Amino acid sequence: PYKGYLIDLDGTIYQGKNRIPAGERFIKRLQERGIPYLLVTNNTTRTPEMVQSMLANQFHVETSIETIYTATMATVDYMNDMNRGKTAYVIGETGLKSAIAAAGYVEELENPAYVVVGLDSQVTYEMLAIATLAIQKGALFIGTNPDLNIPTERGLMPGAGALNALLEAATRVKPVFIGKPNAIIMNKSLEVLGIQRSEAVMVGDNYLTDIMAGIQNDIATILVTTGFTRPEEVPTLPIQPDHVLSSLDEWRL
Repeated sequence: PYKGYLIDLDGTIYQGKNRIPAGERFIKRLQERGIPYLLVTNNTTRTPEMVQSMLANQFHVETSIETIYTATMATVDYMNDMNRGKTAYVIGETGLKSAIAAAGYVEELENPAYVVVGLDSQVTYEMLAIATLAIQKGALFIGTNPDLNIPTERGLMPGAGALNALLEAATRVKPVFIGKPNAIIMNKSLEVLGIQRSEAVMVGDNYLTDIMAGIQNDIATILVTTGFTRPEEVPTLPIQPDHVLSSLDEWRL
C-alpha cells in the first residue's frame, strides 16, 4: 500500500465553511497508525500557523505545523534555490507577503530580482502596472499557483491564475508556476513528506490541480468526489485516477 499521503485541504478534508467528517477521520486515522502525510495546499493567503488553527478550531483536526505545506512555502524555497537577488515585488496577501519578508526579501519596485504573484482579493491596476514593468525589466516572474478561480460565498471568483494571466498577456512572459499540478511544489512535498515518489499518493477532490499533480509528475492518485470535481464528471475524465472514492472513509490504510 502507499507509504505516504499528500493531501489537499479545501474540498478534501473540509469544504468552505462546511466540514467533511470523513476528511476529519482520514487524517485522524493516518495519525493513529503513524503513516506519514502532508497537507498540501495552493493557498497563499494564509500562513501555516493560521491554517493549523483553522483546522483545529473549525474542523476538528489537530496536525503538527510540519504536516502543512503551502504554495507560499514552496515559493520562497524556490526563490532561495534560484538564488537570484534578494529583492522582489509581491502581489498576494499577508501569508505570502510575510513569508517572503521573513526570508529576507526586500520590496523593490524598479528592478526587483523577483516578481511573485499570488491571489490578492484587493489587487489594483497600480500593482499590476508595477509588476508589468518589473517583469519587462527582467525580473524572474513566478506564479504561486495556477488556479483560475477562488471558491467563495458569492461564487467562483478570479483566482491567482487569472491575475497571472493578466500579467502574462501584458508582458508576453509565462510565469513559472509553483503550485499544483506543477512540479516544484510536488517535488518539494515529496522531499518534506520523506517517502519515495513511487510510494506516495496524491489525495484530492480537484482533477485539474490535484489529480493532474500526480499524473503529470508520475505520482499515484486518489480522487474523492467531494468538493470541486463532481461525481457526475468522473466518467468523462480524460485520464482516470488510480482510485475514485465517494468518501475517504472508504479508503483502507
